[PDB]
Amino acid sequence: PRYYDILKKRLQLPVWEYKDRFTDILVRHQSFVLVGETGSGKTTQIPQWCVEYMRSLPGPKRGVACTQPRRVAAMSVAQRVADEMDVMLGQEVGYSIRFEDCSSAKTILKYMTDGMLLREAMNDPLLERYGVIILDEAHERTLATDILMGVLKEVVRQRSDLKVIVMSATLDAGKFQIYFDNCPLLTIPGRTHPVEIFYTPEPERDYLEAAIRTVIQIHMCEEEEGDLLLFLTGQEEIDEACKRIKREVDDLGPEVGDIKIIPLYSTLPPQQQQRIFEPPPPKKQNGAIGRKVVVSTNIAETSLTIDGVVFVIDPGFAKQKVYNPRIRVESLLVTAISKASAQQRAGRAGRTRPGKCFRLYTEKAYKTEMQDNTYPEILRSNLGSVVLQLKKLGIDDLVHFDFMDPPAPETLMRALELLNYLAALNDDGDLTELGSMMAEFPLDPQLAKMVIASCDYNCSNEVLSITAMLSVPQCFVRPTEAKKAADEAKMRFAHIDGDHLTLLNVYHAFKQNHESVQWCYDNFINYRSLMSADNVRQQLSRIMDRFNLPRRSTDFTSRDYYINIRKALVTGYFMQVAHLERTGHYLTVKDNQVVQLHPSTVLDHKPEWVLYNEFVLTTKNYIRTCTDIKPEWLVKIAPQYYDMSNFPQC
Amino acid sequence: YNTQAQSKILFVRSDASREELAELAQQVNPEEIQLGED
Amino acid sequence: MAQKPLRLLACGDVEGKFDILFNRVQAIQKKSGNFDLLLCVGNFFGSTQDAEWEEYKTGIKKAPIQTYVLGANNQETVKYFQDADGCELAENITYLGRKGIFTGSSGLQIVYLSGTESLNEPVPGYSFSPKDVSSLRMMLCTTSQFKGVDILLTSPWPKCVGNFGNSSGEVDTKKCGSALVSSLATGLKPRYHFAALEKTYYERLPYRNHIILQENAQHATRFIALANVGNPEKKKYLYAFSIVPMKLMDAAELVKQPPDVTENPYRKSGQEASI
Repeated sequence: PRYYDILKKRLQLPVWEYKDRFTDILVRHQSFVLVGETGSGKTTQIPQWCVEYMRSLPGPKRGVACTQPRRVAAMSVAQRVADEMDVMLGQEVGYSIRFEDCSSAKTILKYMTDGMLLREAMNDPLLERYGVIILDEAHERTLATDILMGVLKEVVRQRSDLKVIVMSATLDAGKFQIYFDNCPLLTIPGRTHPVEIFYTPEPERDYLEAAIRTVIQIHMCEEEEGDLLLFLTGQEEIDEACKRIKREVDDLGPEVGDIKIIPLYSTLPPQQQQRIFEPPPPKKQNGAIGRKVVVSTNIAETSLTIDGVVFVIDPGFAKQKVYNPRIRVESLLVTAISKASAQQRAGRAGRTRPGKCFRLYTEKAYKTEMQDNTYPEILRSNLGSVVLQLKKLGIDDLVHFDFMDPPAPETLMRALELLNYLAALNDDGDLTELGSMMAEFPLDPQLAKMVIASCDYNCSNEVLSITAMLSVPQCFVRPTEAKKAADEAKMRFAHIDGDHLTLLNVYHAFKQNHESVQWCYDNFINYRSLMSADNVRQQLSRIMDRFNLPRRSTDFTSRDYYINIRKALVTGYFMQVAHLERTGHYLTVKDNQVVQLHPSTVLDHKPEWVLYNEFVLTTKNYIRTCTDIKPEWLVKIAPQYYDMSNFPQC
Repeated sequence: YNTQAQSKILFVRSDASREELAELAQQVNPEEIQLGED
Repeated sequence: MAQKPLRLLACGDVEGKFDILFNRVQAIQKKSGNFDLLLCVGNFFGSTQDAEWEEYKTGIKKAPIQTYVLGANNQETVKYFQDADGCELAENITYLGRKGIFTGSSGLQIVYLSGTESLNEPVPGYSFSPKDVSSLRMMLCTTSQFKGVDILLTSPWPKCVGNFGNSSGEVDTKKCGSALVSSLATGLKPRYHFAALEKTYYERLPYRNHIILQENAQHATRFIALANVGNPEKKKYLYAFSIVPMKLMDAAELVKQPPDVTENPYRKSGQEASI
């Protein structure tokens, strides 16, 4: 009966008027683009009809792949579409995401991360497991999706049986059409109700203050029943905003209606992410409208439909990943959104009934200053993990490979340089066996190299734990109200040689205290990161076991225990090293960037040479997760990089 | 005479949304009684 | 009991065409059932002595419905309206007066303002003064429980009424009309505002009566301008509509905004209020 009630709802989606037209294009054409606004039914209805196509084909049942850029999106829509097909999740409908695979030999529709299908492509280059592959929400132009577009453009020349469907929510289809050999376009019209677009008369000076004020005013003064969507840039900013919105409504007294604030970000567990599908609170007995406000990152910008939303609040910002290849820095920065994003944001209002979008900037600024399209992630990311995946795909010509928006050649030079000096490439540039193993790890190349090479330093059990703690959110919960108690608990685990060994101490103590939720609270340790780290470690070890990489430990009483770990770190991060200059600042190797130790380190002093996991570009340059290294290890472990003929004087 | 508490945010409606809404959304007044032709 | 909704007719410029108008009202009532009231908001009388009016004044012909009329819009017609506070002109046709409040037994509240704007002293019998506008506002808007009125009847269009709404055709709403009627409409907030005199039909998109996120939500206003009776271009001169009075309506239902609602046309921009 639940299936039939889902069926009644799904038949009203805009795509269903185009099912026959969809099927007509899909059978006759190899590639095509499908454009439809968010909520038209794309992610839920289109792969089910591909299952209908793939079930009627004769022979062995190949699956349907549908990519999702976002882990949170991929899991939740897989659950939803299992409910739409009246099957159990992980049976005929499953999901596969980075560090978590919920699939089986029955899986004929798998919603997956881009960076897992691309990794499956590294092991199945023609993607023979799938008869239809669906590139969904491709207007986000994520780093692994852009690679998958080119891989499928190769495979379609070799596999006339594979169908490729590129799904978008933006009018930038012309780029997607021309790139897939002038393939057809299926445009699904909106059935979004009208969205009124409001602008401020002048530009607001504090967009966070403006965001909080606009959220409260809508809740008190708007007579339409409806949920709120506040867009913000990330976790820490949402958490302070959620505290502020709480205080500023609590001071308004009992007459204001109840507001249901729900965070939605990627580091939340699945059970807490699933809470967004709960109904809004009811209207109070005094007539005050009960509303839900979802205060989300850009994970809610695509793939998701929150029913009942009427009022959208758009500050216009998000966090984007940026890479600066001239200085080899990767960072997350807050950037302005595109007009395309701002239209998609506004079109969330019109989903359940007519609605309003309150843009906190002038209408003049909207016309002339906002960018038309969002920049592709490949134009702003380190290609080192991608080039490692690309070389594993048999893509040798990285210069003339058909990227839809090609990266800067210098950025490609940095990806080749990084892999050459790591001995993942030789001096001719071919992919070594070491690189081929590194690509299979769902890690950055520095992290992948460090896990593999640590086997020879007899400390691969510890480095795998460090890498897992680095592949997950930072493990020290440091609440603003509780900093003193959190630091004093953190200093119980602080290792003198730095953060990597401090993460090791936290992880060992976590495993020694039998994964205790209470112990995590009492020591301000992120239980969810640690369970994710344990999940990360148990799967990377299964990759290590697959490549026979020996899990080794050094004697804990030996002086060389921590020293060997510190040497093993150098094997992957020798490019991410800084020297302590005589004036007490650090200078990064080759790129000569002036940096400081990040204020979350345990290092209270400055070693002459420090290795760092992450460069943190802010109002000052910081290096984060730092460890003391000795300079006589650099010339012995990496002579090609530390050749003093070409190395700058530092 | 013709010779002579945090500030609320003001919003003004967009021009573009007006043109799209006028054509598509002109709902016939539900209270209007349609008079016949002569 | 919950009362059945009322049914009303609104008529534009009659211009002395009494037989044409009332035969049409009779045909409609025979076809669609009885209407409660006919509101004539334009020129009721023509410029020349009307032989037709004499038959109605004497009782040979009778209006088929209770008819309320707005007053003498010009000097030529002032002679037909004997008492400035209102009087019965003929059977079933009642002049409401220069200004006042009509409250029906159903609870329907109608505010009316007759004439064109004038600043002259003494005030001509065919004109309204600033005093008329101020008096009406004080009678209603000074009560803490005031939400609005059901119907406002004026003969001229309000000045600047075309702002934010759909196209008004040949009438430039910024140059024509009365600024006092605009100010009066802003204060009284009618659910329906009927006007004429411009000899064309214009049904404007609804506008909201509150300022978004600055004030609590209020109901929307529908402005409808009606054409002249018997016009050659066949523009709509008779408007039929059915209304539940505001006093009987649920608060949440009354303030519901239609999807095509626009901003209030009479609100100045933030630079002009500085004076």
